[PDB]
This record gives sequence, structure tokens and C-alpha cells, in this order.
Amino acid sequence: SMQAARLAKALRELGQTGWYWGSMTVNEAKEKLKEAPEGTFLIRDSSHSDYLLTISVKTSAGPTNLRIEYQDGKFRLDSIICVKSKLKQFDSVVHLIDYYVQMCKDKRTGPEAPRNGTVHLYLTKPLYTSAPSLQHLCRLTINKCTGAIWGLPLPTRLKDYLEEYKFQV
Amino acid sequence: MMYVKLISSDGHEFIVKREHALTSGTIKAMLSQFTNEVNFREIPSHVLSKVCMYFTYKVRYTNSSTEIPEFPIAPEIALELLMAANFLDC
Amino acid sequence: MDVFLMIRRHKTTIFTDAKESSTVFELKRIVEGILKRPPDEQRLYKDDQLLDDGKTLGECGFTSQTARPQAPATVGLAFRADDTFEALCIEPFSSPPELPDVMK
Ligand SMILES: O=C(Cc1ccc(F)cc1)N[C@@H](Cc1ccc(OP(=O)(O)O)cc1)C(=O)NCc1ccc(F)cc1
Repeated sequence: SMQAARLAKALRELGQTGWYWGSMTVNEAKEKLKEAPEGTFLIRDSSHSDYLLTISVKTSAGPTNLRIEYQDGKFRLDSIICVKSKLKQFDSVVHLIDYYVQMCKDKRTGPEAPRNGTVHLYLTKPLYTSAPSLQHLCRLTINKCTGAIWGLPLPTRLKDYLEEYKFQV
Repeated sequence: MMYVKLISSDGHEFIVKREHALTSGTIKAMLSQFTNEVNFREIPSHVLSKVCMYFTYKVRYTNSSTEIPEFPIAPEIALELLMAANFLDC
Repeated sequence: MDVFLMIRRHKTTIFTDAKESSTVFELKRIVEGILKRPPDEQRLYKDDQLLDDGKTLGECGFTSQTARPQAPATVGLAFRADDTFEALCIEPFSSPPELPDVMK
């Protein structure tokens, strides 16, 4: 199905991030984020039978954890948190993360929690498991400069590579 | 043998630890052909110097025992650096 | 603890690392192993300032915060030519091209 192909792609993208920690317990995440600056985050497999993935993020009070729901081909933040209409849905889980990082980068949301009960997620920098390839680091840099990769003065082989991962994080 | 010399298109000579240069799949195939010297006739020094910093950073930060910091890349070099990185397989 | 450096002279650039508690003299011992010139034929510099051989790299200002693997600090090198030391001379790297309009 096209649903299955979109989920396979989402997991491929996840393997390119360099900040997907796979099998990692909630306590191992807690230890890994303990000394990190506020907003440092990672993604890992959830321990919960009903969820694939969980975000672990440093807050000023310590690391906390937020599950990601997948339902009918769409990812969104765990809906026990807020009404689902306020939790944007994405075909791609890296896209989901990129959206929330960019909201903070653009200072549309900050570290202070909102006062009307809308979603509070302060993300700054990912915690890498390992240094990514230089090619991927260039890719991130180009993505932060433009979305119009098919006009770049690059060979088509390298545009294909940029097209595989258009995120800024 | 401990170090290797990488030469840019504009004549700059970069001396780097051999283990570090082996970060590049392309350099690795050349040494592990030819001397302990590789000439890059199409990579200029403002790019090759950055590639060498990436070698240092990749070797240092394979483990995550230390928080991995950001590797800075000026937008003005990113297109050439992407091509060099692709050529070098790193 | 660890500092990451580029030792630069004319169009030579050595990528190497040392400890914050390493001495300038120990740095010249690195240079001698690579470039085959003894320490008494070397002068090392931070910017325009001659570094005293007996100082640690931290005492000269090379700290882990300012000499990182992804942004190494630059140490200038000048050799002794017979009686006289050469002027410090570091050749610049090439200049990057202008950005395409889409990425400005
Ligand atoms: O974080 C914690 C406390 C905790 C911290 C460190 C630690 F070592 C163990 C527990 N409690 C979570 C639930 C939770 C737990 C475990 C998990 O991991 P999983 O079972 O592996 O999926 C997933 C979720 C929670 O109260 N969140 C509310 C919330 C809402 C909005 C927001 F933006 C961020 C957070």
C-alpha cells in the first residue's frame, strides 16, 4: 500500500537523522540528557506496546518524555496531552520534529509554557549518537538556506541526495 | 606513515594523521595505488581545510561518551563542500 | 584538557592535538617529528605574539573551548634560516565563491 511505503520512508529518514537512539530505556535517556542544555532532544523507540517512538527532551526541571502516536499513516504528538486538532499530523516523523524545532527557532514558541493549554514543546538541538557524514552535514546546511534544491548548481546525482532528506534538523 | 599530506588545487599542503585521513573511503582506497601524498587537483584550500577539520571531528566523536557538538559550515562553502564530501565518500 | 590545532607556515598546515597542560616546547617536538627541523630552529606564535617554550598551551590561551576539533586554533610557525629567523608568514586559503541568489 501507499501507506506502507510512506511508513518505510519515514523510518529510512529516521535512520539518517543521527539522533535516533533505537532501543533505549526511559532511564537510559534520563541519564543521557541529564547534563544537556535545555531543549536538547532525542528520539528513541517507545517501551509502550501501543507506540513506536518517544521523544526525550531536557527541560529546566530535568529530562521528560513525550510519545509519538501513529494512526492511519499519520504521526502526531501523544494525544493524552492536548486535543488532537492542536497536534499537527505528519506523514514523516522527522518532519514532525523539524516542525516543532522550527517553531522554537522562529521564536513562535518559547521555553515558557502557554497559558491556554495549547501544546508546549521546547526543542533546540538534537543529541547525536555519532558524528554524521560530512555529506549529511552539508545537506542540513543547504536545507537551512533554501528549499529550492532543483535550481542549485549541482549535478542531478547530488540533487537526488538532497531530495532524500529535506529537513533542517 | 604516521601522517599523510593532502594537497589542494591551489597548492596548499595539509598534513594530517593517517588514521584521520582514512575517514574518507576514497583516500582509504588509495592508501589501503600511488608515497604518503594525495593531490586533489579539483579541491581548493578553503574546502580541503574544512574537510580536514571534519576528519578530526569524526574521529574524536565516534562515541557519545561526550556530547557531540555542532560542526559549523559556512553557507558560502556548502555546495563545494558537498561535492568534495561526495567525491571523498565521507 | 585536549586542544586541537593547526600549525601553519607559508602553505603548510599541520593538523594535530595536544593537552592544555602541554608545553610550547612539546609542540615544537611535534613539528620536528613531522617537518624535520629541531626546536631551536622554530618559533611558534599565537597571532603576532611569540610563545615562550616553557609555557603550557593553556598559559598561552589555547583552551578546550577555543581550540576544538571542529574549529581548531591556529599556531603560526617560522623557521630559522642560517643566522636569522624568517618573518612569520601564513598564506591565506582561497576565498569562497559568492552565494547563489537562492541561498542568500
Ligand atoms: O517523562 C515522564 C517522567 C519521567 C522522566 C524521566 C524518567 F526517567 C522517567 C519518567 N513522564 C511522561 C510520560 C512518559 C513516560 C515514559 C515514556 O517512555 P516510553 O514508555 O518508553 O514511551 C513516555 C512518556 C510525562 O509525564 N509526559 C507529560 C508531557 C507532556 C507534554 C510534554 F511536552 C512533555 C511531557
